[PDB]
Amino acid sequence: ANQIIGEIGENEVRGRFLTLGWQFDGRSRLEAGIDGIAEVMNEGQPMARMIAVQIKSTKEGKYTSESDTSFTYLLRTQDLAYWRGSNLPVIVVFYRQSDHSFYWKEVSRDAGPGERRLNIDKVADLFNASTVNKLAALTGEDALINMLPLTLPNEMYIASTTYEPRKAIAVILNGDGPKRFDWVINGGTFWSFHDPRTSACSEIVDIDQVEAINTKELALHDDIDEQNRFSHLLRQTLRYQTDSDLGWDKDHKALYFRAIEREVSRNFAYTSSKKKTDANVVSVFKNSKDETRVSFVRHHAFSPRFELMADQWYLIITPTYYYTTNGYAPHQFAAPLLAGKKRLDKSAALRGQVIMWHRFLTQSYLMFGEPPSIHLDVRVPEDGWVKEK
Amino acid sequence: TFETRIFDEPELEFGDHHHHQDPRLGLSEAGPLQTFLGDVIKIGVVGNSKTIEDTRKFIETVSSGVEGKGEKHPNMHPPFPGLGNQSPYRCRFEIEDGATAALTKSKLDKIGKEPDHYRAVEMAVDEIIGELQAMDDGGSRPDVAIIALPVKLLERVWNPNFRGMLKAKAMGLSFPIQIVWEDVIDDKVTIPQKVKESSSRKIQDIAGRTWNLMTSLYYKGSGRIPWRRMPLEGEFSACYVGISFYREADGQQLFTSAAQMFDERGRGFVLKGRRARTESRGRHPYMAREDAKKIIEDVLAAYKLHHKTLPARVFILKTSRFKDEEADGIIAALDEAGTELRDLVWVQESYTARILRDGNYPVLRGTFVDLHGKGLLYTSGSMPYYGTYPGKYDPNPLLLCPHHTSESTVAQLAEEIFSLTKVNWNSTQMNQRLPIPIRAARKVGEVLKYVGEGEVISADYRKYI
DNA sequence: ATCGTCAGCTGTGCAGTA
RNA sequence: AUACUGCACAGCUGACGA
Ligand SMILES: [Mg+2]
Repeated sequence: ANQIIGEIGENEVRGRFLTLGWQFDGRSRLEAGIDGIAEVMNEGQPMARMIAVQIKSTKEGKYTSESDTSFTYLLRTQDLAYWRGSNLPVIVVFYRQSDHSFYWKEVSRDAGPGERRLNIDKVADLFNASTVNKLAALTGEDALINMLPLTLPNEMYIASTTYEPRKAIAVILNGDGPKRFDWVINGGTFWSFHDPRTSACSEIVDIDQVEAINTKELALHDDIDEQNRFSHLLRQTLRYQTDSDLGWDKDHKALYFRAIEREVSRNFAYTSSKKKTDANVVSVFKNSKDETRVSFVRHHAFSPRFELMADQWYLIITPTYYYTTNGYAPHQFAAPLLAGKKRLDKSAALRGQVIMWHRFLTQSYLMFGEPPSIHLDVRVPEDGWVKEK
Repeated sequence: TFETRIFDEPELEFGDHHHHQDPRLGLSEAGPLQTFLGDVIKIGVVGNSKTIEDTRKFIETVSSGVEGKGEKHPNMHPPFPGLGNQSPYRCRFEIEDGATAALTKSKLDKIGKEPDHYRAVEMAVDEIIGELQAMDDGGSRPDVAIIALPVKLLERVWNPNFRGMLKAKAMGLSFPIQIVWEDVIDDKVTIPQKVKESSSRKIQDIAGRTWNLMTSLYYKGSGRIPWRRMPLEGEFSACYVGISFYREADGQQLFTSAAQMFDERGRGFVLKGRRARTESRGRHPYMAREDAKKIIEDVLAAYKLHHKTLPARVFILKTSRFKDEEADGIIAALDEAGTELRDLVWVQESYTARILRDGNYPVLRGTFVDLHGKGLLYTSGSMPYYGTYPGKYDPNPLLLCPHHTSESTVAQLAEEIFSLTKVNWNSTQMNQRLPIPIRAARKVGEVLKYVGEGEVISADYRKYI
């Protein structure tokens, strides 16, 4: 049924030629390439000046890049070699039945290597009485990384092996009392950031036999197991640094904020120099239009990870949430709540969490530095898309 | 400190020496890379009578005039040109009346009433394969069969995997098959979901399923490839291997799977699996020194059968590290045969570090950050061409760790892996995350686990996609 | 023999692309 | 299973000690 629309397009092109009057003529059945030959009459007294016409007719649909002012078309490099050897001008005519649209373009037959991708713009390329003499004329921004550098105390004590099992000291009332830095690994030596004579043996079962001294070389060791033990040391040091402020969620390996005798937030946030300080860290919610039925809570949390790189110990922070019931009593189920909270979020609502966690984590023992910054050459456009995400 | 790079989007090569970056637009104005000699591709249908009828209706409606979705993002929801004069494939799809098989209603009730889980799936697969074999043995042979699954069989079977068990027994046929649910071909019907009951499932609009299904049908029926990655000028000849791992069918063991890929002498591409199973060695996701050599020998033997000479470069991608032994075997085979240039890269989607920038939208697709010898590559995120970020939370980056026996720097490896993302013939999307060889390896190992002992394995990729 | 620390892989299911 | 992305759970591996 495409033969009928080709015939209709050819007849309409011939009619458009004959309306102003140029003596168009069709061709036979085995035509290949040129679809017609046209003359220039010039208001009677015709003159032998012919042009070749190739017709592209369509029924419906849209062009490739129809932007209400222009579109584009691509040639097949066989018709190009065909049309570039003619001894007489060539013209391509586009016809559309749906809106009765006529357009025309000229194939450049004077350059060297050919050029495809005709850019057909409307108005200026209308095949009507407006353009006839022209037709007869030729006859960096910046970003930051999630990691946080660390610096350690210059001395630490590696001696005074306890010769006691690691669980017994914990279940002894000395263990479940004051400072719980009674950490020994695989029955190994008791090494810690504070001396046992003032920290452990005061409140933890140990032996007063030695003073110990280290230049923190233990921080870097070729063996994987000692690096893992050092990571355990760093994790327990971080847990000791935040007594009575946050708690440990073991099933998610996270540090969650605690309701200190009151079940609302603390709003510490970050000073941000001239800016202010607000962060709704702890929040409760209701359901079924009643505040008595407490639904859940929204403790903020972050998963920490210690990594060794460039002979430095970096901390990787993964923000997340913890849901309990009533307060300081864990929820029996939060399967869809975390996913639903994660689903409605943004990248803008994640950088601020990292910044506020960094500002809380240092200042008000291990110091925490500032995250590194990187420079990006090509900027995101970000213009005209102020919606969605 | 932490020098960064931003790569441009790679361009795929279409037919008639034309190149673009959008598979939808590049097909609609230049045609496929390899043109079919002939006008007709024949399609056969197996299933219920209603599914056969609405499959015919869907084919006719898609061929006539179907159109896109919305006026926002015109480069992301394009209209389908139709299978008429200006079809993107320059060919036609027809269904013959003799290649249609109907499953009787007096047997689906027999499937549904059985109180055992394995047997019903087994006999439904037996019925489908029996009808397909009967069609294949005759003189009404199609080029690609469509298995339209009715809702009554879907409720019993979906609520042992069915797709793997069906595609494992359909390996001896001469044509590939395509599974279509009742939701895609015929509208106004919704399938209830799994254990989260009374929620059902949601699908795309009419103009995305059409593009994906028509591209898959053309590739499965004709055998020619629609598009390929454009080579640069001055590169060395190379061959790509991809290795994955997969558990047993019901027990606790771990086998390995591999896929191979290279470039043709003219204008083409070669993407195959293998013709043998790689047996078991325990429950660790790691190869041995004997199973790593044979894959390299097969990869090098496949190249010399086509180009009459060995390649100058071998590229290996893996998900589970190269400790000491697999690398030893690969290096031993590579220096044994002929090859000077080598690359061994471990990819992982398990790192926790991200990149946070000001604004609202996330970082651009193709951003690369160098952490010493490792590369953080973002093959996901915002795209200027689409006009937005197609996602919900945030991009998940890939961590690239090359082995200590490698030649190229990590930036060139990152560029090469970023280039090999849009060569997935299953989909026409632009937001792919994983490179093609590992995706092919996972797709092969998805169905290689339901093939019994002593059965046949096909190396054609049309039986896995 | 089960339980703690470290890091990692594969399998299954749901929501939404804007 | 027309597709891709994001998330949530369970299981299994190696290295280290009672
Ligand atoms: Mg598919």
